[PDB]
Amino acid sequence: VKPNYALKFTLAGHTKAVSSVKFSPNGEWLASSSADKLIKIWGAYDGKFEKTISGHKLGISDVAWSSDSNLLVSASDDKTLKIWDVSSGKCLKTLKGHSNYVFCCNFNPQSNLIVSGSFDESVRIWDVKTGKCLKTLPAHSDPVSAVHFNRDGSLIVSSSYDGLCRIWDTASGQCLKTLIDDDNPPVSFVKFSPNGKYILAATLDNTLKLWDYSKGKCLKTYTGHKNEKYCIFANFSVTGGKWIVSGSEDNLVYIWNLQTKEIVQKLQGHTDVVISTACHPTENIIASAALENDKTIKLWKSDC
Amino acid sequence: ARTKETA
Ligand SMILES: *NCCc1c[nH]c2ccc(O)cc12
Repeated sequence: VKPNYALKFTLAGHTKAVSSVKFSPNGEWLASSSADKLIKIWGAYDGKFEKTISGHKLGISDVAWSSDSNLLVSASDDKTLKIWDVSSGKCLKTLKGHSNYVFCCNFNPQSNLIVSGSFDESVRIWDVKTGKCLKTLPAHSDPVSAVHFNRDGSLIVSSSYDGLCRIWDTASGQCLKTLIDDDNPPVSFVKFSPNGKYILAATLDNTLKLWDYSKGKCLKTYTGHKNEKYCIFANFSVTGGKWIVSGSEDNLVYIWNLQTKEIVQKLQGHTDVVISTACHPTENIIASAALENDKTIKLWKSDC
Repeated sequence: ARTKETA
């Protein structure tokens, strides 16, 4: 079986390249971040523009939802993160401590902590309520491309241009594991699987890999797309068929069968690199976002 | 930002 993703909506509004798109856990909203220094909120089902959230002084590389869909955290070249109350648009906290661009961010499952990665080669853990930095991990020897908490928040995974994925104990800050395969390309993205058993890692040699991080073993390789330059997000699609989803530098969205690793669909329509994709939590809906020559977000829907 | 950032 293969999906039948078809283009339903194209979302115009950002004035520069879009950097990240994320569906709210409650399925109601899509959040987008951009090099235009703005966050935009859109209806998840109709793509209807809701509002603009502003305040960063420079471009934004990432945005992430709290698990109750009430807050966003954003990571900016202005070297801050900002915590936003989505309903009011208010900047609750500005998180200051990184010494270079902030590239990536996430809440933990119980949304009392934020994790961030930076061009300063550190991973930082922040208290959501106080907005204060709790820990600085000297994590990598090159910019940190992605950070993610596991299912219970006890672990953080980080990836870096240094070629490593590292697993950190949230409580102690101890490095518990370093993962690398037989070559050492920059690692451009990582996240834990929905069941928390695997990490999905992108490297800038046109490759996605599914790792059992506790065994330290590469279980699956996904290839066929183009990824040698940009930090492109990748997703687990779990609402219908079990897919891997990624953007690509050939301006397509790629969809793989997770088990078989075969390409099952390519989505055409963007006019520039697809930097970010997101999968809706309950409906078979993909959001995709593209770089400076395109500036749009597309919503795609499948029967399976 | 991510939108032009390379290694
Ligand atoms: N993405 C900008 C180019 C690059 C690559 N590695 C880096 C480390 C530090 C820094 O300020 C820029 C940079």
